[PDB]
Amino acid sequence: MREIVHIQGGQCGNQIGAKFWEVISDEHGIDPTGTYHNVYYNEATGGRYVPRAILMDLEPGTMDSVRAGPFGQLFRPDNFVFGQTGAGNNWAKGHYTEGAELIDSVLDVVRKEAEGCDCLQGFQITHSLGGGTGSGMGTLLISKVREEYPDRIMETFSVVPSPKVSDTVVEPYNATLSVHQLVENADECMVIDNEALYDICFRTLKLTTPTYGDLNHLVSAAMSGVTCCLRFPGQLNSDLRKLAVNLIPFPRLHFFMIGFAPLTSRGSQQYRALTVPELTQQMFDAKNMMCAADPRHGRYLTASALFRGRMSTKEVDEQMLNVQNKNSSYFVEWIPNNIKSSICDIPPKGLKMAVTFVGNSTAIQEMFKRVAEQFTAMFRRKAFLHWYTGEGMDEMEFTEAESNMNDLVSEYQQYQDATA
Amino acid sequence: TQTLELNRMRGMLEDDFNRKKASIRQAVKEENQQLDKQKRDLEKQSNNEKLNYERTEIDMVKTRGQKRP
Ligand SMILES: Nc1nc2c(ncn2[C@@H]2O[C@H](COP(=O)(O)OP(=O)(O)O)[C@@H](O)[C@H]2O)c(=O)[nH]1
Repeated sequence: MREIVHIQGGQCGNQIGAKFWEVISDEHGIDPTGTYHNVYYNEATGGRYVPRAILMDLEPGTMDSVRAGPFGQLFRPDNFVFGQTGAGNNWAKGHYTEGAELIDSVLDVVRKEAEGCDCLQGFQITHSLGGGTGSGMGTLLISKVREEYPDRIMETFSVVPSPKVSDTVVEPYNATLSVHQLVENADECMVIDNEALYDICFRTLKLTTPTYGDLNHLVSAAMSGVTCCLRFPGQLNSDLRKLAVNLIPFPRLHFFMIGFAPLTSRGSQQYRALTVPELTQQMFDAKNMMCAADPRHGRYLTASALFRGRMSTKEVDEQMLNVQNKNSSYFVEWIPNNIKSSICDIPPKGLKMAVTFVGNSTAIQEMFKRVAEQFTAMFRRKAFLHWYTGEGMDEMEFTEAESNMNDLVSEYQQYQDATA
Repeated sequence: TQTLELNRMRGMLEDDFNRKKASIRQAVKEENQQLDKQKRDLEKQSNNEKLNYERTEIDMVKTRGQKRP
């Protein structure tokens, strides 16, 4: 009932997915051999629990890298459909040539996983906005499935270009080519940036030696906590659609920031208490979120908070009221009770409380400002274009894509000010 | 009591990880100390060998007196 298909893509998507299945396993008590010592997994004759997923990438090396780590035996040997030539970070490579020759079988196996369920509530994507493979094949698969299943919902946990340094110097082009098709056929664009996770694992945890394993573990905890109030009992349950209405007021302004709580180092863990006050303070903490945009420099159209643990509710409601009546300026006022709460009955393994915060704010419009700026700069000089036209794609598209981006921010800032 | 049982877990694991890394670094320092002896000794051998060879050459040259038939 209310299942979730696990579509992957790109090496980042594959790593984050491996870590996410690791977390779901050691929460649902599934040891990496695939036993127990329907929302996600699938029963398998012989007493196994094969996780319902699919992994796509133009390199079969990520195959062996993800099967090498523990909890790799969970993934069935059949879902690993991988391309050969590799896209080399070229949007057209992963969206026009290699796309139109493997995405066929991708859709075939996705449908096979789909009909096998009874109520496929929503999708789930793990990929990137930079790489050709990830961005390209991901947006193409999303367009295809949203033409396939117009009733279901969409969600993409996408990593975006960090502001300070960039991973692949053509990040703006692939980013805008992914956002020009994502903004139309996607409902929950959970944006993440590597710099925010860096600052989190350093400042708020004193961990001096962060590795991509730990960062992926943090984003895993976020993704899990997103829906954990569904597959568990709770004094007030929600799902992946009550969020959508409590989160998006419009067909476009649906790009969410993400935050998790609680997180503290070895030192400061002995002192600090643990009650709804502290969880709230870490929740609305500026740096605690996983977005390279301090939300204090904008407002929130809305925000939801899915708690976890058997705790009170008057504390929840009165602290929502307090954080809304004290930080009212940083909230927007043309909407009443612009926050939403939800409560479950199981905290994560090892604590007694948890918070997963999701925010439909107007502070990422700054991120889109910087992306459009980079695009205009690297475009007026036609920089790195003969890769994007030597593979059956005209510059025209590119231009209009940026136009669309403009309209996007042209909305956000607008609703920041308008009142009644 | 549970949170103390867990904080001691974190502390022990970290104070083992750091000692392990420091041990790795000390092993690398020892490996470089060892590598230094090769360039300390091959050069000494080549120097002594050049000394012997060039001394023998000087001897063989100087060992040319007169014939007097
Ligand atoms: N937080 C996180 N980001 C990653 C990871 N691996 C890759 N990324 C990002 O993935 C981006 C590249 O996109 P990708 O599609 O994976 O490259 P491609 O395989 O060559 O197409 C880069 O900006 C990387 O920073 C990871 O393990 N953790």
